[PDB]
Amino acid sequence: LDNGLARTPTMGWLHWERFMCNLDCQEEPDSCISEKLFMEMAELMVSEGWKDAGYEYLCIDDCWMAPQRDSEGRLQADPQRFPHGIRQLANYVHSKGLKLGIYADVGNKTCAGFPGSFGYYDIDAQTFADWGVDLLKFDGCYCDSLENLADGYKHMSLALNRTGRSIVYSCSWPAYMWPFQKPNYTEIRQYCNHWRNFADIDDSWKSIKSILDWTSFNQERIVDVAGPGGWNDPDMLVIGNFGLSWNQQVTQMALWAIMAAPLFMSNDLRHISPQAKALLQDKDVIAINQDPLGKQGYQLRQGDNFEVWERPLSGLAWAVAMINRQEIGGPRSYTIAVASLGKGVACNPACFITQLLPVKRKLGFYEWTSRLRSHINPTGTVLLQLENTM
Amino acid sequence: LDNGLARTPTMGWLHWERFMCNLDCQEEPDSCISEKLFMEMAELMVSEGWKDAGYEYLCIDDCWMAPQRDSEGRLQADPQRFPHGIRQLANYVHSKGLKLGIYADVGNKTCAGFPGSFGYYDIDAQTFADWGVDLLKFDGCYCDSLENLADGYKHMSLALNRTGRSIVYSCSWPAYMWPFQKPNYTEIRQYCNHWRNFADIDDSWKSIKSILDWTSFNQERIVDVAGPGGWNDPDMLVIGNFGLSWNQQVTQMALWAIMAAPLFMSNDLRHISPQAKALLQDKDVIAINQDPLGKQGYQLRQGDNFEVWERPLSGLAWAVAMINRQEIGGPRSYTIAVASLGKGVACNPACFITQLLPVKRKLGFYEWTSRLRSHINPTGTVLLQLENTMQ
Ligand SMILES: *[C@@H]1O[C@H](CO)[C@@H](O[C@@H]2O[C@H](CO)[C@@H](O[C@@H]3O[C@H](CO)[C@@H](O)[C@H](O[C@H]4O[C@H](CO)[C@@H](O)[C@H](O)[C@@H]4O)[C@@H]3O)[C@H](O)[C@H]2NC(C)=O)[C@H](O[C@@H]2O[C@@H](C)[C@@H](O)[C@@H](O)[C@@H]2O)[C@H]1NC(C)=O
Ligand SMILES: *[C@@H]1O[C@H](CO)[C@@H](O[C@@H]2O[C@H](CO)[C@@H](O[C@@H]3O[C@H](CO)[C@@H](O)[C@H](O[C@H]4O[C@H](CO)[C@@H](O)[C@H](O)[C@@H]4O)[C@@H]3O)[C@H](O)[C@H]2NC(C)=O)[C@H](O)[C@H]1NC(C)=O
Ligand SMILES: *[C@@H]1O[C@H](CO)[C@@H](O[C@@H]2O[C@H](CO)[C@@H](O[C@@H]3O[C@H](CO)[C@@H](O)[C@H](O[C@H]4O[C@H](CO)[C@@H](O)[C@H](O)[C@@H]4O)[C@@H]3O)[C@H](O)[C@H]2NC(C)=O)[C@H](O)[C@H]1NC(C)=O
Ligand SMILES: *[C@@H]1O[C@H](CO)[C@@H](O[C@@H]2O[C@H](CO)[C@@H](O[C@@H]3O[C@H](CO)[C@@H](O)[C@H](O)[C@@H]3O)[C@H](O)[C@H]2NC(C)=O)[C@H](O)[C@H]1NC(C)=O
Ligand SMILES: CC(=O)N[C@@H]1[C@@H](O)[C@@H](O)[C@@H](CO)O[C@@H]1O
Ligand SMILES: CC(=O)N[C@@H]1[C@@H](O)[C@@H](O)[C@@H](CO)O[C@@H]1O
Ligand SMILES: *[C@@H]1O[C@H](CO)[C@@H](O)[C@H](O)[C@H]1NC(C)=O
Ligand SMILES: *[C@@H]1O[C@H](CO)[C@@H](O)[C@H](O)[C@H]1NC(C)=O
Repeated sequence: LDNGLARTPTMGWLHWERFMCNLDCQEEPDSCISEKLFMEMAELMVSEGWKDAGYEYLCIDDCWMAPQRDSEGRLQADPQRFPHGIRQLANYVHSKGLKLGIYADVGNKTCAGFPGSFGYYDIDAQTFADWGVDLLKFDGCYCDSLENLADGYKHMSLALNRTGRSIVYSCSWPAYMWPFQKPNYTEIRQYCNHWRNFADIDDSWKSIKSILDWTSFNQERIVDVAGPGGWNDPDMLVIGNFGLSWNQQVTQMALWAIMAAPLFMSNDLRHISPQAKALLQDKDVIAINQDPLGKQGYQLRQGDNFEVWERPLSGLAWAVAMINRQEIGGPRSYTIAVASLGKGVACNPACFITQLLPVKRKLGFYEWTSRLRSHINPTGTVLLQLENTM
Repeated sequence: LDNGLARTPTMGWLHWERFMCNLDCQEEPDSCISEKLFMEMAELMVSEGWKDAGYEYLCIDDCWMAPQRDSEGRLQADPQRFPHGIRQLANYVHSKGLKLGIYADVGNKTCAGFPGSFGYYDIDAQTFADWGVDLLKFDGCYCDSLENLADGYKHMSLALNRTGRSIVYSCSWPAYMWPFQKPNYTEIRQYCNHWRNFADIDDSWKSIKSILDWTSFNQERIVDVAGPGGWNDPDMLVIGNFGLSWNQQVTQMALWAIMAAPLFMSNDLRHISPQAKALLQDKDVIAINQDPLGKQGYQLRQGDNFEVWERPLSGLAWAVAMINRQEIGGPRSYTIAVASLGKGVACNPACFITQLLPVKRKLGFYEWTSRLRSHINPTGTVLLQLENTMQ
């Protein structure tokens, strides 16, 4: 989408995976979906270095709305949970140097069953712009046909444009299409800054494997379409929650960098481990994700329960991820000829290799004919950066 | 098996899950299956408090053997990886106050393809006894029929008995019957100290869930036969490795205590986190597992992605485990009437409830009519010990 936004993948925080649709502020006031939750997250995004690392979008997912529209046909923030309204939340967020994201749905209801934007695209778009919203995640539930789905996504894109406000537009468009038809990513890119392709992530290694496997299986359809202003979205970072081993967390961070994915944390910034914080704020890995060239990486090869992925970077640099998918035993050795990397030009005539994950370490120079040996933990990943010597 | 052994579930270390069948001592001398690996683990079992916690059997799994039997028809330790032989290793382990376990197979080959014991049961039993072996894990691979399988397990039991040496006998018998024939656990218990029922564990939450779900699905068949000298084996503890989150590790430790499972660690004692070490050495949780009464726990209820398991303990006490199987969101509230716990007698007239996992904390007295409220992390478990107020 040619709105000057998302020239690198969008970085932020999104409540959904960790906090979901919790409406019970009686019993669980510190975890229910309320203005206080987002105000606290915004405070910690500044104070705990998240904004400095590059995470600038604080995003409300589903279950922020009142059950009904007001008498002027506008979406309302829940009166009990957002008593001061979204404008005041937006102003608070902007005062921290952050940006506010919000959620709506192309169909008649949100996926959680709250008011949809069908019949109200212009009104909702203007409401959001008038509130000071900076990002819109636009979901695809309760839409009665794929033609209405596509039309609505295009209408909302133009409606947001007409407001004149800079609003990052996130479309779940192709995710609801894939089961029935192959999406037209050329069309989707014209209207969207990024797009969810596949099923919702959850707090598990299984979920992460399915997203990677779906992405690598379908990489010829989706990789080349991605670029500055338009990204594939494999869903939220779930690092720092409950269901992932340390190695599986390193794997998600590494592969989301390789995939040029938007980096939307979904965790509790109030209660997050030092190690999870360090991984998510890793400047060298974020630098790969944020690389200005914006070429999405891909799976180079798979076999013997290993995978090798790579991503071309600006300045003739390459990022290389090697994943160990064998979930038994100990660290397993993997040897690759560097000549196989970067279409043969990464290390022609030579390259300097630095390991970034699981620990940062310089590995020295490598001639075009040389081989790289690494030991990779089960479900873990080794992430390398290659610098050409020319 | 009525041999005076395994009166509580056997506790120890078993190399298989973490080290497997690594024969490459050229490239990986510190992780290949060798006498050096086991000597290092035995040293650490003493020096890092494992033996004090109860872990006493240092067990060799598959891939210790040379490819051929000797001229007298005996199994041999691999000469390059165990150049000093099994006897000296057994002696070394015995000098630490530890016990040595070893692996063999009822069929023609071990699962990794090395010499099996079919046609050599007496010879192998005699060989192990002579070496000073204290435990035999006896596998069921490469057996042409279930009749031969059962006969071989019975023969080796009797062969071990005739040596006169006390040897804990671990039988994979029923795991190779399932789901083809219905195991008879009264028969199996007569010949074995414990028995693998289900597929090999690996370093994954999927595996742990698979083992728990299999067990709860089959609990009516297997729970009652368990007891002193005869245990169900749901396979190794894989805590301290690579594939489990903290909460999933807590879940394994809690449920293996509930299940009265043998506690065979498979990990690298040279490289294990203080957190993992503390969990595996948790005195209160080990005390539940090792309860003298030896009554295996069971799944009391499941619904809404929650599971409640309970185990009757000695001294009118009960262990209760609550698992959150929803793998999305945050800690989830769960409430249960304490009158539902321990078949209604645990908290009649009252009980004192102490949380043991994920952290230890006294919860206080609960009357028979009261309700217990807990918050449980995704893929995590809350483990409680109930103490009745009669004594
Ligand atoms: C799973 O395996 C176990 C152990 O083998 C079985 O339990 C055994 O069942 C047999 C019956 O087949 C019992 O034998 C009997 O023992 C009593 C002693 O109390 C004898 O009086 C009795 O003798 C009669 O029958 C014999 C037939 O050959 C003759 O020699 C005699 O002349 C006389 O007529 C017979 O020997 C075992 O005592 C019993 N062992 C144990 C440890 O309990 C399981 O059998 C089932 O469960 C048992 C508890 C019992 O209820 C059986 O009736 C059940 O069939 C077996 N389970 C299955 C599903 O087959
Ligand atoms: C609503 O939609 C319209 C129609 O697409 C959209 O107008 C477009 O805006 C973009 C971004 O501002 C314009 O592209 C720019 O063109 C100027 C002049 O040629 C260039 O200076 C810009 O290049 C710089 O910035 C780029 C990043 O955007 C960098 O890639 C580059 O290196 C430079 O630093 C940039 O190419 C585009 O010209 C118009 N298109 C049309 C048809 O007018 C408008 O922005 C949308 N409005 C809202 C509210 O979203
Ligand atoms: C080979 O097989 C034979 C036949 O099974 C086996 O003989 C059995 O050995 C066990 C264990 O030593 C004997 O069990 C003991 O029996 C006596 C009474 O006769 C009891 O005093 C013993 O009590 C101990 O264990 C109790 C557990 O309930 C404790 O409460 C108590 O504190 C004691 O520690 C114990 O029950 C059993 O009598 C014999 N059986 C027969 C028929 O002879 C032998 O051990 C096997 N040999 C090897 C080397 O495996
Ligand atoms: C949101 O819900 C509204 C209301 O139900 C949907 O509008 C309705 O859509 C149906 C079918 O999509 C329309 O039916 C059509 O009627 C014409 C005759 O006029 C007929 O030729 C067609 O074959 C079809 O049966 C219906 O007219 C329309 N009703 C209203 C009140 O507008 C809307 O499509 C839903 N939006 C999404 C995105 O799902
Ligand atoms: C693909 C997609 O957008 N999925 C979304 C998920 O991300 C979340 O927003 C949820 C809210 O109810 O609705 C969906 O299923
Ligand atoms: C059920 C059973 O005994 N499983 C065993 C496993 O625990 C290990 O010993 C392996 C060695 O090759 O062989 C088997 O599959
Ligand atoms: C995809 O969409 C673009 C823009 O609408 C169009 O030019 C192109 O033909 C479409 N591709 C196909 C084959 O559907
Ligand atoms: C082992 O092999 C022999 C010869 O092939 C066969 O007759 C015998 O039944 C086998 N034993 C088992 C336990 O499978």
